[PDB]
Amino acid sequence: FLPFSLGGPFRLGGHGPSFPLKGITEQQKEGLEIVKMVMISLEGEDGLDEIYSFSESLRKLCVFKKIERHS
Amino acid sequence: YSGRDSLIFLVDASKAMFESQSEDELTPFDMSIQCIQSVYISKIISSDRDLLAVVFYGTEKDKNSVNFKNIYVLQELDNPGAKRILELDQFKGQQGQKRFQDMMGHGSDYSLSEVLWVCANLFSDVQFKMSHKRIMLFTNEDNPHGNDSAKASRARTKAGDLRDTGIFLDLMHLKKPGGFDISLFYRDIISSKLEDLLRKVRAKETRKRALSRLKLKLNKDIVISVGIYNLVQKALKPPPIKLYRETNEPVKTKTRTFNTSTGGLLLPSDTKRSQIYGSRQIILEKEETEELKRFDDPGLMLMGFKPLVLLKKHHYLRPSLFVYPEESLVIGSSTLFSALLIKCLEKEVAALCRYTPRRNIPPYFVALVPQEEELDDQKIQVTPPGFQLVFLPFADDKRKMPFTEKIMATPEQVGKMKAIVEKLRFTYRSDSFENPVLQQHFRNLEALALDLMEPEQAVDLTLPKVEAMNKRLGSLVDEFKELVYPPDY
DNA sequence: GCTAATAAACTAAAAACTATTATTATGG
DNA sequence: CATAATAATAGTTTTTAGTTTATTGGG
Repeated sequence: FLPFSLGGPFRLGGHGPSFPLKGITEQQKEGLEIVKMVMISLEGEDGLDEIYSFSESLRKLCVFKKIERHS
Repeated sequence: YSGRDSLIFLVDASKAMFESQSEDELTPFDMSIQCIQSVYISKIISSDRDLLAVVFYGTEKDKNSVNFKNIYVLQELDNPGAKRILELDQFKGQQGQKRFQDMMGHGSDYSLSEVLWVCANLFSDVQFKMSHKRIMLFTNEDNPHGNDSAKASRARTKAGDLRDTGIFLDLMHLKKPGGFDISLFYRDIISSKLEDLLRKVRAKETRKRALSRLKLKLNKDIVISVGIYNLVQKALKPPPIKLYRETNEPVKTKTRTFNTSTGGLLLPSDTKRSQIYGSRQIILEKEETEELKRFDDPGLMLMGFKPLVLLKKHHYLRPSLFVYPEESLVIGSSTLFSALLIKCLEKEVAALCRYTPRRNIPPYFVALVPQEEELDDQKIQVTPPGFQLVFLPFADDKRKMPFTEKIMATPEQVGKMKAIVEKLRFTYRSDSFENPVLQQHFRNLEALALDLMEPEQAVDLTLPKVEAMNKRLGSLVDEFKELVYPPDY
């Protein structure tokens, strides 16, 4: 997960559209390239349902996901 | 708004009320008693905020407050009771008629002005607010005024007096039902219900007052005074009343906290709320818990307008309610709200809002479907225009279902059951069913309150029939049933 | 191969309407 | 610092959100 946010763009105090990416460490770019070339073929069924993002996880108890057992 | 409704029963008792009346069945007295008993039962099961009374004109042994002649009062204005039912049923049937003759007789002179006098006195007797007053009078006389015209004039004057006071009287054919042969004289200034009263439909309560006069705050500046009106409530039996076995005495229930450690008593202040999570015993305060339940002030903060497409049948919550403007502390709300309501054809886009019905409770987002003015040609406004209080379920309100998938079936079975369900058509009526449990409970109450031998088991429309729909559909239900290996084991 | 998420009461329910009694702003 | 006063406070009842009974449930 990138340290920054991923992905009404401004309803109440939203995130920026984009950030510079050519000014970051080349090692970080290499790592991002490696992880993306490993991940484009495999992301996970949860991500197919909904991806745990940097901001969505922070905002709410998304990974908590309160729910009862099978009816 | 409270107020008691009154209905007074007047019946002839001189000579024509205990006769065959060109029939072979019982006298008019017997089923008149049956009808008033039925209305007693209906009122008891319907509402206890009403008073009823019984008076007989034509009297050999007078008993009334003013002590006139040929005026006898049996039961005054009062809430109906089981002892009233016993008193009434003591004079039912032929045995009741002869008991009445033994203790009351028959054959006196009617005095209509005196009847109006005593009924007005009875109305003056009650100290409660009279929301509505009504008089019913049933007799075999279409015009009992062959006597002196002075009595007729006095009766007309008294009728005018009570009409000015607000009293209304009812009379309808008993001797010759049908034909408009009744009220030869009473048709002047006085204006079949036998089956309706005898139907004694019960197990229906009545609304007394609305609730929750809240504010429609479209912003932080402007508000609209409205009142949320209920239209459906899940009825249930009245709560049981704890009683003493020996004396049938009400019990002063007294629940309290206690400690076996010292034998003393704990106040509601020093008893702290507690929770268990992980490796800690979380302790909380009652007032802290109440504040936790508190989110904001009650009100309707408008959130926007959402097109009437997001609402889905499979997305449903606690019942929706009705909203009507209520100009009591904010004026101009009614006119603006009405302007909004009439503009609904363009306003198919439903209003969006978050609802806080009362204080210190979390709000739920609720859409506002504009209700229409479904006026009827009979000048009946069913569901006047307003807004539906449809509750929007939260993300946690959905339980996950298995993802098993099924593909489209063959259309021939689809067509055969299409014909099946088309032939087996049921004309749905909204007011066509009653809860069997509640009505059965009412039957038990009305049964195990009198000296009734065995209870009546009212037949409900809820119970499915065994073959009536089968013959309404025919044998094609099995003839068309060509499914191979039915799942029956 | 002995621990059910059920829903009947759990428990005591933040409610107004229509009815009277304590304060005053004032005669003195 | 008085008295033909006066009213803005209270008080009874409707109806929702709290919790116990009971039945499908294994290492």
